Amino acid sequence: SLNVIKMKSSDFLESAELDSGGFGKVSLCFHRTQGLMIMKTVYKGPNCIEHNEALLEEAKMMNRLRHSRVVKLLGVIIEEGKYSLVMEYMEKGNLMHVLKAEMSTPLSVKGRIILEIIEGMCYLHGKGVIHKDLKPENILVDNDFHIKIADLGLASFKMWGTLYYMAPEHLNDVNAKPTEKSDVYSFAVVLWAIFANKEPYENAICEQQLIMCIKSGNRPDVDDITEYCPREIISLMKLCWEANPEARPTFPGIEEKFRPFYLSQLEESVEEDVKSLKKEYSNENA
Ligand SMILES: CC(C)(C)c1cc(NC(=O)Nc2ccc(-c3cccc4c(N)nccc34)cc2)no1
Ligand SMILES: [Mg+2]
Repeated sequence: SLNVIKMKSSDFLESAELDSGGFGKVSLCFHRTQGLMIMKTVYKGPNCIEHNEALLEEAKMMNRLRHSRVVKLLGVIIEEGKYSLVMEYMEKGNLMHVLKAEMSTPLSVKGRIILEIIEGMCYLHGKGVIHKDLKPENILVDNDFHIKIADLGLASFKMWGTLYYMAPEHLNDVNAKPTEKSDVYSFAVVLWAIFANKEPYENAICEQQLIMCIKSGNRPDVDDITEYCPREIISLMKLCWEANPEARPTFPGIEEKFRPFYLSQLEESVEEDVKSLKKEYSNENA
């Protein structure tokens, strides 16, 4: 079921190398006729057989989980046994990169982003896939400000998590097994980052303090959000990072709570807001 693309090295060039969340080479590439795309590839070296093996599994996984909120595998390139993943380029980069820009992302658009992450996670969880590393770097964003979930390091993790987003139960044990509720925890911090427009815990002095603090109940600083954040999203953020994972809702639970709030309060202004973002980017940059 894997789409093998016939594309030679002469068809495209690497415009830039991006940080690849592990063993991969990730490149923004330009095709002679088809334009920008992302390739993940293997470096030459003594580890090429296990990496190439990992890349193929990555390709199979992305392929069987095709979905509007999962990063899109366009296909695979096979040159003398060596795989390259080709993927559809999400032009605005990751979610933190969007959040940190000079142009503020408006509430309703933040609302939709959140709704789309929930849809992505219901799907993965419905498929029996625990993400294990949900964070803003793994949420990619397109020119219409729709999002898709990526997992830059998950091909590296299976061949063998990020501190700020990790459920306390997994700081506790290196042999704790991630669950759906671990992803829900991560999602809570992502919710906070979406409204804080930055990473949490800036005042942490050291890793060991941070770990001890979070295990004891500390969470990102709700008072350090300086934009308006609806009571409902604050309430949901606090529910999703409860200490007891049994106290955290499922992702279908989150959809049940959130979508009615989105549809009645936020959805109305999204198309207009996206229109002015699109204008305040192509004028303020280009
Ligand atoms: C199904 C599930 C979510 C569990 C999953 C995903 C996965 N593999 C990847 O997610 N691979 C991957 C995704 C994105 C990129 C990339 C990096 C930098 C920028 C990109 C940009 N601008 N657009 C597009 C892509 C980009 C590189 C590799 N394996 O399982
Ligand atoms: Mg080339």
